[PDB]
Amino acid sequence: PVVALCNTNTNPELVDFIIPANNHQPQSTCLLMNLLADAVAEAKAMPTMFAYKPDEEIQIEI
Amino acid sequence: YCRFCAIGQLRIDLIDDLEALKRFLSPYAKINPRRITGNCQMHQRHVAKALKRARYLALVPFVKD
Amino acid sequence: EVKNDDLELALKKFKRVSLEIRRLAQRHEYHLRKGMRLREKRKIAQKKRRKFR
Amino acid sequence: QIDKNGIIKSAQLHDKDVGSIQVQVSLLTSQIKQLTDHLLANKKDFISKRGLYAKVSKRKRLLKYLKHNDLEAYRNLVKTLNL
Amino acid sequence: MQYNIILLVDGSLSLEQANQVNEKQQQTLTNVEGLQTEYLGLKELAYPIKKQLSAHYYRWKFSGDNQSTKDFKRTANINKQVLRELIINLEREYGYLASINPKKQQLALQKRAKYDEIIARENNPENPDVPVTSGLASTQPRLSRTEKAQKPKEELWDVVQKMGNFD
Amino acid sequence: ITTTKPIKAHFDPVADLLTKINNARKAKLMTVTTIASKLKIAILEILVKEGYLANFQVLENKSKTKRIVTFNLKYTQRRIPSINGVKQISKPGLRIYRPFEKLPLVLNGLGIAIISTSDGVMTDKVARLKKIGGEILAYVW
RNA sequence: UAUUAAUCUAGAGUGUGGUAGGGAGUUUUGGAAUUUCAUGUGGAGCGGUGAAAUGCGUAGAUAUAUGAAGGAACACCAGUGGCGAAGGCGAAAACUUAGGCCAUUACUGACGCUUAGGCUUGAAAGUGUGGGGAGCAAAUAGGAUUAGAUACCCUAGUAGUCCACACCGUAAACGAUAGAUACUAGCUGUCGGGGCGAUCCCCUCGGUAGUGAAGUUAACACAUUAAGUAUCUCGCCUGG
Repeated sequence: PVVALCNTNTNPELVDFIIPANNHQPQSTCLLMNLLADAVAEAKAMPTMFAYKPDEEIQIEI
Repeated sequence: YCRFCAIGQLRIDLIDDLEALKRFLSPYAKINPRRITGNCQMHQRHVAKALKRARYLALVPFVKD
Repeated sequence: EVKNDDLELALKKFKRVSLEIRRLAQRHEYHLRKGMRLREKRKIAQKKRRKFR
Repeated sequence: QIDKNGIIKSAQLHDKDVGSIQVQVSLLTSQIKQLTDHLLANKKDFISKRGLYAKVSKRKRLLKYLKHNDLEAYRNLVKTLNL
Repeated sequence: MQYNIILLVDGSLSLEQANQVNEKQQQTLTNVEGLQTEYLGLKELAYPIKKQLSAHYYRWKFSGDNQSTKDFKRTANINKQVLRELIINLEREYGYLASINPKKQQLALQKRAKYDEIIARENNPENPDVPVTSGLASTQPRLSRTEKAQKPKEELWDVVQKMGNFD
Repeated sequence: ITTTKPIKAHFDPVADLLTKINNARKAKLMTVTTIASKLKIAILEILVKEGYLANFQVLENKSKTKRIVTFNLKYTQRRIPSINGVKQISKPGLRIYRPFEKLPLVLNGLGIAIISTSDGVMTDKVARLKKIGGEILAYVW
């Protein structure tokens, strides 16, 4: 299998696990990537960073 | 932009707006393309017919070079 | 033609309008049929649309 | 001109029916009378002849439908002779 | 129906003779005379008509029967004192219904919108803002009544797990 | 409920309802509306009470002029249609009948069919049980 | 299912209101333009070709100002335009009129699809009667092309090329999709009506266009104007 950050208009039949969130814009992609990294980071006995911290994420573009 | 799609004068003849017809008239007594009239079909055919009307009545020259 | 009052701007206008006149003349020295007429009419329409689109 | 407003009120069975069969056949025969003169005037207006063929075919269909379903289908013959 | 008639005069003659010949042409009408008397002064033609350069243009509009037109056609052409013969009944696309004409506000909106009075106003057409009337009533309502009782089912998306038990 | 749009019978009851079944099976939809008819009522109820599609309702307008029926098809969370193919052997101009001895089976282990002999709708198994032959509606699988 | 008596409107038409379109014919004209004939200007060339020839040319050619005569087609708006059963329909009208479209909350009630037979038109050419031959140009001739010029260009020129009567019915008369009732992903551009309501867009009923799912077709490719799944009626295919 494989999981996909499913942007709308994509084929759902190819994908097996659907993540319906924006990915063309970076402001959502950064948060989603950080969340999935935190989800996978528990395997190392290394504590998570986000999803439990009240501090807001960073975003810088120009 | 079209002068005639926005006001809705609903009738075209020689004494509705003759100076508008002159503005629509070319410098060489012709008819301007779609890029000037600002519309596609119906006010355009109206003004073309009216310019022909005045042409037959000799309100604007057939040719003027 | 008219409007010859500038050394070169009027010249540019004159040459452009004369090129238009020549193109309008190009369809008036040979024989053609109605279907052929519709053919170059559609071709010119498509070419101008590609010029603008 | 056919003057529909003047002929609608002359073949009716009620005071509100406007789509009855009798008013339909009256309209059809009025069109026949008008367009016969029109075609005998203009002998090359063939689209008009096709349209007249269409209305006469429709009138024949209506007459057949009446003569099939309803016995009372010959009031319009005694006033305007047909067939 | 109503008609629109344009009439011409020969040469640069006086105005009284023009009115007289206009009146003479008017009596040609078969049964109905609802003439309107006005003229466009004097305008110089851009090209000669027969041999002249200027003439008087007169206008008429009456409401009568359609037979009042052919007589003018064989009379005006016979009269050598006319130069043009425009005769239009009504058949250019026209509207007079009293539900569309009361819309001249556009013009009232137009000039003020485009008139330049302050250096701060910046406007350009072809701009969408979608003013809302809050109600259209164009929905074609059709209600129904149920006559049998059965139970429907809810639907979700086809979420598939590839055996989910590799452990 | 209150679809607020008109529907009409297309050409003929049997093929009219089979067209909507075709639409259901190919478009992978849920609810399809159509007009009502006693034959369609009977076939829908015999088809649903044997467990082959979802439920359906019969509806009527404000005035006693028109009766319509909508129908739903059984589906699964796995998104699998319950119908694989429908085909009518009888068609306008071809009304073929069978006797009891020659009753056409329908891929015996799988298929379902309706035979209108004399009493509305009877499925193939009860048709054999009563030993009566009639007019075969269509094959569904 | 037939057969049947009465039925009820959504099928289907008719009325009402709005709206659109080079739809058809008839009758009047207008322009620029070509050709020709004239009145003045001028003197050796003018008209054609990968290069040259036929032809015209002091009985002032060409060019050039004006006039006069006349036959055909209606530049310009004319577009991814609109109607038309098909072909087609573009200068201006008046007339008789033809079919739509949209809300049809009105009217009647199955009258609706097809229809081999029978009729209505029919791109062009040609045929037989009147105008005209202004331009055009099959055929014929003359001059060059190559062994060859009945064709390839130039000069004229034969009827026809239009308007009226009677024909003849063939077109690659093409969307190479017979004609109607259903439904089905979307997306974009574009014409009309309704309300909305400056143009700008929001929807609905519709037609005209591309893009492109499943699905289909051998493939190309088709798709909300099916070649998809259905169904109905007339025709055609059984090898050149």
